[PDB]
Amino acid sequence: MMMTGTIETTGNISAEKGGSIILQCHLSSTTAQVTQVNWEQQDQLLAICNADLGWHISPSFKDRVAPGPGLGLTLQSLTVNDTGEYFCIYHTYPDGTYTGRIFLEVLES
Repeated sequence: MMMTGTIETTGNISAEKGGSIILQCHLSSTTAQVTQVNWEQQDQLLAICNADLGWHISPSFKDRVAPGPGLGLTLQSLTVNDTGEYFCIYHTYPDGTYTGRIFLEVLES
């Protein structure tokens, strides 16, 4: 029997400019305690949450990235430039780190 689990997501996204959308992950098939969540792109931290810090998001992203719902994020004022891979990284005890991936496509149409 598996002691560890898997990380599920809100799907790969097709969106239009100017819209808002929710990104979210969740653990499954493990009882591990989530101690931290990081939302990232390749070498960029968009948001972090843990008991000590609460939510922190860089002031450079404050108009684009909002915390929640839950351990997820809400992206605002989507642009074509937002297109790419987003990662939710969960630190957990005792299992360790799980990483989920969401691909976002933002279109002109």
